[PDB]
Amino acid sequence: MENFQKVEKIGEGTYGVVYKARNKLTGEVVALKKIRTEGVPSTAIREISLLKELNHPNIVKLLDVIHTENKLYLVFEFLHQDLKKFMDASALTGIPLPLIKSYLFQLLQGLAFCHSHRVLHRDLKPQNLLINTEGAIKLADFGLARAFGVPVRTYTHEVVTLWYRAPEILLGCKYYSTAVDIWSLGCIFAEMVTRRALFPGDSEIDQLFRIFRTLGTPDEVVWPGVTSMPDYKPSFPKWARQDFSKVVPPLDEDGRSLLSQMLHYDPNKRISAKAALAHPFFQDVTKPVPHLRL
Ligand SMILES: Nc1nc(Nc2cccc(F)c2)sc1C(=O)c1ccccc1
Repeated sequence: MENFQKVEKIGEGTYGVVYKARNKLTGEVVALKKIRTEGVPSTAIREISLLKELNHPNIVKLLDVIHTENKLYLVFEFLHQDLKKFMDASALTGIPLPLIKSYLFQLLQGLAFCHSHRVLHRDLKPQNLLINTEGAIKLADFGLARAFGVPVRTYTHEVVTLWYRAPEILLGCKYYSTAVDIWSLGCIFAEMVTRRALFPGDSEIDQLFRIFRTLGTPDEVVWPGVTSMPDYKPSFPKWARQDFSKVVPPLDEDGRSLLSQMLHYDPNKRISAKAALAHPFFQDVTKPVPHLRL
């Protein structure tokens, strides 16, 4: 905009580009997301204006939503680094378990809050989980298709990552439930632990089949109603479930039991954020500070 000095380009969000910007007046540094276009939705700007009130310590504060000149801007509090970068930076040594646990715990608190307020994230991934020097981690870039919608792309040819997508979405479910966020977070939890993406699919079917190869092809026994889902084909290959200890070694049994509950096929059996917070894995949770190189 005119009231900002784009310092650098933070990246390519989910509907537009994101910049680190400095408010020419308050001097405050913010993250500015630009969005696309022959009018702009009205229902969107409202479901967006609802996010401004969604303030929580584990949710990136949305400062302002400015709609002008066919473009839509979202002004967010600026965080130092994203989890994707931090994980890559910690690839040789691995993120210490107490920090992995603290991050998982805080993200579940943030989700418990969003979900208790009927807001779903829908597109959780390391790139939109932001961390600071103080040990906090926050949910960002809520993709609420309940806002501008869930288009085919951001705004200009950019590959959408499917690695964290819940199976019910891949199977064509029309209505998402809060369970889709627990699934994505379970995938992120495993990735922090193992230092490798859990289900790195390169297409919707490959994503689906990678999940099936690891957790077993789902059926009516473990997931009632699955065979009646929109994109379910009786012709799907039938893989047996893999021993779970093979999935996230060397995570301890408390972590593995919580992960298995976050990855249940049936969205109704999948653990809620609220219950997850009570899991024994968090009995000794603490809040370590990360070693951040900014
Ligand atoms: N608040 C915020 N801070 C950010 N800080 C930051 C991110 C990457 C490198 C860096 F050096 C600083 S990004 C960000 C976002 O709200 C966001 C928007 C769209 C897509 C992903 C994230």
